[PDB]
This record gives sequence, C-alpha cells and structure tokens, in this order.
Amino acid sequence: WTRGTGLMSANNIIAEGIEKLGVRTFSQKEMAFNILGLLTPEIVQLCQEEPVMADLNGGLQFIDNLKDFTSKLRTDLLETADIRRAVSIESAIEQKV
Amino acid sequence: STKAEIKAVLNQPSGKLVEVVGTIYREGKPVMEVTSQFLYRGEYNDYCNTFQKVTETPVQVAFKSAKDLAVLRSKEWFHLEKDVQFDVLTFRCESTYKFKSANVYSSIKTTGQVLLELPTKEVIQVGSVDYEAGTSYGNPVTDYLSRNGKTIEESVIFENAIPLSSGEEL
Amino acid sequence: VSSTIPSQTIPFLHIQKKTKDGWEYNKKLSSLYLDGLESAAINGLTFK
Repeated sequence: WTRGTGLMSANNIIAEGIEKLGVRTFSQKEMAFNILGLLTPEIVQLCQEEPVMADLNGGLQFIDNLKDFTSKLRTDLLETADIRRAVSIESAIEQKV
Repeated sequence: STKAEIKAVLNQPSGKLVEVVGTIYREGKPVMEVTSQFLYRGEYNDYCNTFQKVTETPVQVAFKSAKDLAVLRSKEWFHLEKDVQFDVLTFRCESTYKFKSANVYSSIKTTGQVLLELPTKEVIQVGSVDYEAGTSYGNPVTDYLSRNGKTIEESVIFENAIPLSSGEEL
Repeated sequence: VSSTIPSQTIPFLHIQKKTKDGWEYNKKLSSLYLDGLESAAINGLTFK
C-alpha cells in the first residue's frame, strides 16, 4: 500500500485504519527507499545466484478479506463524514432561518 | 353551543388582521371549527398587542437514512419521548408567535407532538416537543418540518382543468 | 537489525525464498536486506 498524489488520493483516507491493525502503509519516498535497498551490492550479488522475491507489502497479506475490510472502513468513514457535514448544514440552515 | 377563541392579531400594512377561529360544541364534542378574519383597514404600529398562535398540521418530513437520528438529536428543541428507530416524522404541532415589528418575531413558543410509525400497523400514544426563542425571523421547528417535506397532503392537484357547471346556469 | 528482529515475528519488508511449499519468509535473507537498509540509512547507497 503506497500513499501518493494522483489517482490514489481517494484511497489514502483508510490508510490510518488499516495501519492500526499492526500493518503499515508506505509513502512514495518509503517505497523508493525499500526498492533502492534492492540495489545494494549484497542483494545485487544475491540476485545473480537466486531470483529474488522482495515482499515489501507491509503485512497486508495477513488481513483476511482485504477488499471487504477496506470497503467497510471506507464506508464507515464516509457515513461518519457525510452525516457530520449534513448536521452542520442543517444547523446552519436553522441559524439562518 | 358556541365557543370562540382569538388566534392571531396581526399588524399588516392593511391594518390589524383579527383571526377568530371560534369552534362549535354539540354537548362537548366539537362539531365545526369556523375561522374568520377581520381587517381593521388602516395602519397600526402597536406591536406589543400583536401575536399569532398558529396550530400546525400533521406535517410529514421526508427522510430515508440513519443520519436521520443524528439530525433529530442535533435539534435542541426536540426531546426524546419514544423508543423506536427514526426514519420519518408526521408531527401534529402548534406554535405561538409574538411580533415586535413587521416580520421579526419578539418570541417563539412551540410545544407540539411527536409522531412516527409503530410495529405491525398497531399505533398507540406518543410524546411531544418544546421550544423557545427571541428576536427571530422564523420558527425552526415548523420550517424544518416543512423543508423536509409537505404535510399529510391528501390533495394532489389534477393535471388539467375541465368545466363543472360553467355557463349562465350558475 | 539481525539482533533487532523479534522472534516469531515476520518483518514488514522481507525477502522471500522459494521452497517446495512455495515462497516463504526466510529470516537470514530478509535480515541481509534489512542490514543493507541500515547501511542505506546511516551511510547511504552507492550507485556509481
């Protein structure tokens, strides 16, 4: 899970939720750092002998039903934020009335 | 028998608008409402002796969500007097205005009643509400109930007009 | 980091090794990656 600007700015709002399970999300600099750590002289020499899987996933493999978990986290955040906006809007309407 | 009761004494640019809605009792049970308006044509500025105690209709709001509970809680005037989930209202309310000028109200008094559906179409007693204000340009309760939607309206207007008994024989 | 990785705990960034059951977390190889990451943090990476 990488947090960057662009077309993934809509999925960043749940990154805090997943992270409080003991999983961690990465920023773009952190994943730059992790993948540049695959170019160290020891990993480089270790690739000439064995193809290298580098699971840089921050523990998202241990979450059962990641799709449903993320969907319900996003639904909870959206259904809190919209009702908070609407109660404020209705209170503003009442105060203007 | 007869029973009169003054409802509103307004100060409009046309003059005092006396509102008398004196009802009619046939041994206790009301028979007819009978509302009448009189208008003291002229211009009157006495606003201390000016009021309008209007009773509201069974106004139904429009909602479909769980934010409805949060909105109803947010309303400080509403007081919890039932233990069933909220999705819609049909309040039969009643308020009391006091004018200090042409349009602004010196105070607002609202007590009303609360309504919503019950179990298996088996409805029983309900509770009420409360509200005060001061130097206000509108009533939050009534305007809220209306703004969400129109009342219990057993009147939808037909599409196009045709005559009924039109002519010189009317 | 070799002395820092907790027991029975898989680090977030780990190199996997392929055995009969498939790719699985391999402690020494992941620790070799993470020590290179220390070297990249305290000293940095050479790319000439």
